[PDB]
Amino acid sequence: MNTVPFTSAPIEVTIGIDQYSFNVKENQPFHGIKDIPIGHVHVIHFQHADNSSMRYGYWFDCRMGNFYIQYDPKDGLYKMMEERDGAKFENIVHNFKERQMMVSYPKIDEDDTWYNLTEFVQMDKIRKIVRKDENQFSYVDSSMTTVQENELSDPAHSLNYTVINFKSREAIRPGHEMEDFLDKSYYLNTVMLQGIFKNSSNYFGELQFAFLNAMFFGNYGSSLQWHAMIELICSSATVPKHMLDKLDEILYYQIKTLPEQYSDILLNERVWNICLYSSFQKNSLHNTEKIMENKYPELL
Amino acid sequence: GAMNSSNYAELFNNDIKLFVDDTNVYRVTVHKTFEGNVATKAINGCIFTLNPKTGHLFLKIIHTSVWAGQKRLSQLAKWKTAEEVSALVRSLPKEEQPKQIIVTRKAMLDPLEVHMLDFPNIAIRPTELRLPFSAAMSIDKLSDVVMKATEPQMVLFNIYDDWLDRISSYTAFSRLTLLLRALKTNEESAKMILLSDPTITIKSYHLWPSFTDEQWITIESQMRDLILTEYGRKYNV
Ligand SMILES: O=C(NCCO)c1ccc(Cl)cc1
Ligand SMILES: O=C(NCCO)c1ccc(Cl)cc1
Ligand SMILES: O=C(NCCO)c1ccc(Cl)cc1
Ligand SMILES: O=C(NCCO)c1ccc(Cl)cc1
Repeated sequence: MNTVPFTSAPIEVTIGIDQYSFNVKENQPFHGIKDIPIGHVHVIHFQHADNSSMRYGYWFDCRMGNFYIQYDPKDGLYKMMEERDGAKFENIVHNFKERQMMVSYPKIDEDDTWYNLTEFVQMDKIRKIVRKDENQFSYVDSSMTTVQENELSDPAHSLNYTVINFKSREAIRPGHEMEDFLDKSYYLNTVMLQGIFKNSSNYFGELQFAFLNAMFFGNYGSSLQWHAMIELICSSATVPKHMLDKLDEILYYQIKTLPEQYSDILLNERVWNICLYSSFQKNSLHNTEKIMENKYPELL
Repeated sequence: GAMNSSNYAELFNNDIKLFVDDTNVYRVTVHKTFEGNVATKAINGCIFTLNPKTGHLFLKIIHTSVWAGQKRLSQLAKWKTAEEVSALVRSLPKEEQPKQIIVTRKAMLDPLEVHMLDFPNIAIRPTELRLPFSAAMSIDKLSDVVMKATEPQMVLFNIYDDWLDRISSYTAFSRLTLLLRALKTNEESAKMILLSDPTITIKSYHLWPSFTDEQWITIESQMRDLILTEYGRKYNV
């Protein structure tokens, strides 16, 4: 069980740790989060009390280093930093744990919700999308645009998701125009799975990464990417059976976790009705259709 | 974007464009089977591709053999249309290729866009105008070449005959749309107007009669009259 200590909490902030969130008051004696499970990737996110604009945060894996959070009063945000002196870090964490100034990542017997949301998210894979090589953790905020959004303006601060465009020459074989447009299996299985991702594990990971960025940061580019990756599978007549079954499980947990009050904006009516009711896979997503119909029957 | 009454003179500027109408590509007769069920039998069709500035009509004839053993023919027809327009464009020299292609029905946008991905600089556009190009098959010479075709064929016409020698393309398109709108609302009365007089003939190389300027005013007046008598009878006026 690992620890993300905090230098201080000088500004009032709502702090997010995976699917959980808690409030810290201005100058409250808060010195971080302990008992963070090892073996899972994590996200620590931030929403200042004084400015609801700019949810921002850090994706990280405790196995890759000792990380702490310290407020920067010049740039005005909580920053993640790496302490390479392992003894100083051990010495600091133990002091905060003795004075009980750290909140504890909850440990309930009935839970696998974070695992189900992050099954194919990896820290090294994350760095291919969010480029900042000198750090082991990856910063994301609400406003970061995607490479594709930048095609439709700072490239260093972008989200490099895999571009998906259904009316593109990559998507459409010359002479197979109607076939490939109406049945996207070529684009899914050959262009994307066999030539870009390499395996479905990777397809599922970027999709999972896209959903969490959309949900935790309100990143419009991430939301577009998540729906595009769902739509490509559901618009394909030929999809391996194991991929359909996992997709159903993946989506089920995303819909289950989505805050009810943001469904209206987080879920694209057209993509979901098409996927559940018109597409080739309309009959293949039993768990997802059941939770969607019982929880958000208005969107449909 | 979409073409309407507000940007209507753009049809007659010097940017090459083509209208594509697909309403006569897939044509059938519905009939009863010996068992008392219903069946269709396809008949020859055509793509109506028109340059509104020059009057140049690229009539691609769609022979019934193109449907043999195919499924979902109304969907296929849109994709077959787009395949054939794309092939036409590619067959033209670069300086003759259109800058824009206007489809008369919005269901043609995605098929044409996908077939023209190689041409990113050609704009594929819809229109809010309710143009009467479906009545193209009420033109006797166009109907004749479609129904006699025994194989796929492209035939070229000028749908304005020699009118551009005497009137502008804006006026020529107006006259064409008026004639076609009349043919669509009552074809018999329309054709009686056009052909009642046995001394005005259609030249071998023309589609419409050789009307003098004054006779065209009379003709055009008679077509308006016909369109109003039925537009008003519709809603009893
Ligand atoms: O060094 C620290 N802060 C000053 C450097 O800016 C520091 C290091 C690690 C932890 Cl946990 C806390 C503070
Ligand atoms: O849930 C928390 N606070 C109360 C919410 O009602 C919370 C969540 C996570 C941690 Cl790590 C600490 C407190
Ligand atoms: O493999 C990925 N896709 C990009 C390939 O360029 C991937 C996998 C997992 C995550 Cl979390 C993100 C991207
Ligand atoms: O469409 C969005 N917002 C409503 C317009 O104000 C939207 C959708 C998804 C995300 Cl993640 C963010 C914004």
